[PDB]
Amino acid sequence: DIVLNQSPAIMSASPGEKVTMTCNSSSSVSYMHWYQHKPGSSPRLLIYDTSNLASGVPARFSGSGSGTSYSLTISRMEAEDAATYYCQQRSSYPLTFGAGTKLEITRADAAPTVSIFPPSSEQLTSGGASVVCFLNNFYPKDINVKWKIDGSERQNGVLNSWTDQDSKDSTYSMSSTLTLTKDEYERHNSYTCEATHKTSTSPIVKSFNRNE
Amino acid sequence: EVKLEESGGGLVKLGGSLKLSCAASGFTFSSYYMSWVRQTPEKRLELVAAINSNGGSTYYPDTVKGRFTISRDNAKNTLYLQMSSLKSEDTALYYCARGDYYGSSLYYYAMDYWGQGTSVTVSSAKTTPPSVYPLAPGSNSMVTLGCLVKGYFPEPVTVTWNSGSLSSGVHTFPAVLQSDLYTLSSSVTVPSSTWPSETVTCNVAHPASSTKVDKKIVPR
Ligand SMILES: N[C@@H](Cc1cc(I)c(Oc2cc(I)c(O)c(I)c2)c(I)c1)C(=O)O
Repeated sequence: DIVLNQSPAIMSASPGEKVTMTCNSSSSVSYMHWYQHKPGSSPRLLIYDTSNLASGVPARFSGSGSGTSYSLTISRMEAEDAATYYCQQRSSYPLTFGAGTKLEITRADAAPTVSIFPPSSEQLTSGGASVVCFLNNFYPKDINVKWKIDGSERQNGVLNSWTDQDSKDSTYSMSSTLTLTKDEYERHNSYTCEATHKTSTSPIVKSFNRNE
Repeated sequence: EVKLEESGGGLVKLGGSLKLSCAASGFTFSSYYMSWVRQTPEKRLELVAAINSNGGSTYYPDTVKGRFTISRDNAKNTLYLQMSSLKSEDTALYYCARGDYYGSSLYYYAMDYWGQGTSVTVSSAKTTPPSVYPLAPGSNSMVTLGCLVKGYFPEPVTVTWNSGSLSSGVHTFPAVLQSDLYTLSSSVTVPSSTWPSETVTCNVAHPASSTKVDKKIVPR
């Protein structure tokens, strides 16, 4: 299985901007296909045999390459070009794919709206306790969440998940869940979700007191 | 109008078997090479099987050779994948995809149309219904509420708000797997004038256990 290395793994561009991504091969290949894949639909053949556009594909897309290095270029990015792009070699069996370059849309930096939620009575009744923090509609994607209980950071038992880039406003959102035992939960008062981001000099702090 | 429509996906235990079908329309099925390609959870794409115009030749990568059998009935315009001796790493979305025209005179080994896919999970973990917990603030012109859908298996679940009436301002986050159970959350943001004065309800479904839960978000 020939290994194909796509770079960058993820990138962002403003509409109108020129975009280039690369597919480098551990071995020589004679041709390369490219596919476009958007959430909500299945892969679409974009270029075949290195540089030929598939049916329906706009001339802003072009492909080039030879030997061990191949590339895909959009002369002028449209918003509808946000997608994951995969290269595929066709010179050795099995046919193999790169891991994808996710092409995102650049928008203006946006600070997160942060909300923190205590465990439900339903969950406490069953012996567990999860504290949830939502960090909604921010840009860029990189963000850090810190959980503090009674002033001391907790790093274990935290599950985080990011949404895909929003189709309407191009922001991201992220959810963080810290799960505790009910007994440890009932032994502490102060629960804090702390967010750091390009848009804050100090952390955004949301908190609740179990005694209130 | 080319159309490829897969079926047969499901949950199977390690070493089990599944049979996938793909219904093809909009073209002369018997005139094309056909393939199965899978999207893994980490979003890698892997060819798993290919077959020529008749059922005569077939190709499998070593990773599935001897385990998977691709076939086709050109009478029924139908492609099949028999998947056996299944392994954890066969978990994926399986696409049916069309290859070369038989008499192209120049084979490209490109997949020019793909189905929407059918989902397969290979695991021995026990199917478990979710617990659905309301997320209400402890104590802005808007308020953000949530539902935590915890401890279920397998994927997927669906979440709506007010039976789909609240669509804008919703974020349903991708589930996270930990120790054979998934946790998923969903947030909804609404005018503070609408809650708690009116009801906000999350509607959760988990087909794999036939569970459906409607959880109102109660203040305090
Ligand atoms: N010795 C044989 C080996 C081979 C057979 C098949 I069947 C195959 O699967 C496909 C998939 C697509 I997609 C195509 O467009 C075509 I053509 C064949 C592949 I990979 C390799 C040969 O070299 O042909």
